[PDB]
Amino acid sequence: MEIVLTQSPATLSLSPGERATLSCRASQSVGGYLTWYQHKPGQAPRLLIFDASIRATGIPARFSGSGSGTDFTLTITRLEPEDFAVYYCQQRSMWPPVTFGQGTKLEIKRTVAAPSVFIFPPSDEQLKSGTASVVCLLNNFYPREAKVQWKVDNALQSGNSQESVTEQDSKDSTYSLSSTLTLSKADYEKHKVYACEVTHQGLSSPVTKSFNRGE
Amino acid sequence: QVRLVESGGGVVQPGGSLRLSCEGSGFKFGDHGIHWVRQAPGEGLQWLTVISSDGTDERYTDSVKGRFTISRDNSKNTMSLQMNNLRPEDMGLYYCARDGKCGGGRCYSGLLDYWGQGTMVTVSSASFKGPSVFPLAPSTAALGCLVKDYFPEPVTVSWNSGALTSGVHTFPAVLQSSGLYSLSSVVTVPSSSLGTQTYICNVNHKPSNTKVDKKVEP
Amino acid sequence: TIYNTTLKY
Repeated sequence: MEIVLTQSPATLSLSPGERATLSCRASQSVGGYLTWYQHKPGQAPRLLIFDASIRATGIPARFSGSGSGTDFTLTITRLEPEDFAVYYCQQRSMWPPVTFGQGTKLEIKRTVAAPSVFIFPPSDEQLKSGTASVVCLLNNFYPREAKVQWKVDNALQSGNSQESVTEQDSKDSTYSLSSTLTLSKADYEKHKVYACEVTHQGLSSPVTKSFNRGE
Repeated sequence: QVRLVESGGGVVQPGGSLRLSCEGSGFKFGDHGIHWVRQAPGEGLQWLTVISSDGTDERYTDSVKGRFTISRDNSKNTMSLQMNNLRPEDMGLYYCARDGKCGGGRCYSGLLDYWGQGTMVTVSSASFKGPSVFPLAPSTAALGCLVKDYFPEPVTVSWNSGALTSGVHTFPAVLQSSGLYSLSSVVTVPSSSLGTQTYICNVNHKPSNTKVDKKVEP
Repeated sequence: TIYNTTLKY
């Protein structure tokens, strides 16, 4: 009908020098018409392996493709930093539509590093506009999974904040996170204690950074 | 030297329209069919359409037939894509991709041997707006600029006109309920120097022709 | 270099 491709795992976290093993499952035989692409952020996707097992031009030997029918494997033996990207499988056996896998992300495994946490209050300059933004910053941590809980006069906030995470650091392999809680000026001036509570593997217990409005 | 370049992306409103182009070079354009593949923000890749080498055959995915029409002009190393009735579903980054040379007859290989970088299609109901830049005041210390309420992407941030690069983290923007973007750029510096050393974030929102320079202090 | 055909018209 259209071949659904399934990739596993969704995220793969390894260390440079290790062997990576990636899989792509078709819903129905694609025979040997299976291609693998490498994709880096904001770079053009690149052909690696075609027909399940053929190395394209320029592609180094550490990249290996194997499989037949419905189960396929992409192997990379001595992982280097530039092999950390997103890998997609693709099928050309039964088309249209050409179909792709959802992608497997290969990420750098690093030792656990706990975040530095900072809280920033809204600027007066922002207050005159009738809105208040409070920022909580999480610097240089690993792993990526982090949790930020906003607390205003001990009331847990939900749905009034947004989060963004950085791409894995090219030198450090760590992540950083910015979280913004926004409130009306009126609500902000009506409350007193503002808190950012952080949970992470590298911390024995949750870190809370807070300020009291006025001060 | 084999290159493919996309153009024509921009911002439109839902129901709006667009014409995209892909430009090949380094090869006999007419020897290969060309594909379009799209990537929606935070999503994987999806195939959209292809046109044949000769320009006689075209295929489209279910989702866009009736809306998009692909064509080419081999005389000019060029193909285009007319996008009508743009939805939110269509938002994303669009790559033109070469169909690998099927030896042949009237063929398509289905193999995408060369891809371009992509051109961006944004679908929104929001109006262009320059950002409001707020200080994230130091209180080693961290400080920053909150770049808020702009449309659209992107915004470029630098510190001290580019002389300050170390310990700088400029975060991906978040799309607010309003339809506007908001982002954070921070830097870690020494407590000693807060007294003297000026730290200014320089913001350039090119789509709105808006430039802000913000000095951040305790 | 030239790939196998998978679709025709």
